[PDB]
Amino acid sequence: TSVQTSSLIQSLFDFRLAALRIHQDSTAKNASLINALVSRDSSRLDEFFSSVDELELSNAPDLRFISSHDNILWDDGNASFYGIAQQELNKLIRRVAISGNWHLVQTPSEGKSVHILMRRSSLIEAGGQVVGYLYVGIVLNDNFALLENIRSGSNSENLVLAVDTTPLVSTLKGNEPYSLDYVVHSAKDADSFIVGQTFLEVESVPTYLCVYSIQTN
Repeated sequence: TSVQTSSLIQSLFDFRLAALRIHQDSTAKNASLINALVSRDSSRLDEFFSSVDELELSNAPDLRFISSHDNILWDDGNASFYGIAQQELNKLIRRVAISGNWHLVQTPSEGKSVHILMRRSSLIEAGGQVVGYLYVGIVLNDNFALLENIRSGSNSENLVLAVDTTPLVSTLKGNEPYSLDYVVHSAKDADSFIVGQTFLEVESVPTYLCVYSIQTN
């Protein structure tokens, strides 16, 4: 049923965000991180995160960077691969004002605007305090792994993650009877290929992220 797959899709989505939050908040309390940081040895923080992912590459964020006010002490350097300019990253610092909550934000890239789910976690020190903030983000554009993981987890035929009429990522192979174009401009829960619509909530808050789910009669 509509609301039932929609419900499942949302939980699968929540599941991925929960995994990142948990690891984020846990790493935010790792002395190693805190001291590697305080040393302001920008370049030392590098092996550290490499170690964190070394053991969990699967659940790693697409981008990480540490802030201290409008300053950026460190950046894993992935923002660049996404065409995100170091300066836009600074603007995100402000955007994601509070901690403990995921933020759906969009940034200009070397092309279309990139949609990102970001979250901030305070970096406190051994019994002193805030030495900075760790920001982690998930880039939605072309994030095939994220969408496919939801498709399989929900045993859906195909999924399309979009913003309005513009697709961010799709699981369609291309050999389907229906095209991406049809799926995005389709009318919800109506045919040979029933297309459900699910607007994802982030932190129980409504968003414009729409997941189109396709199922054949």
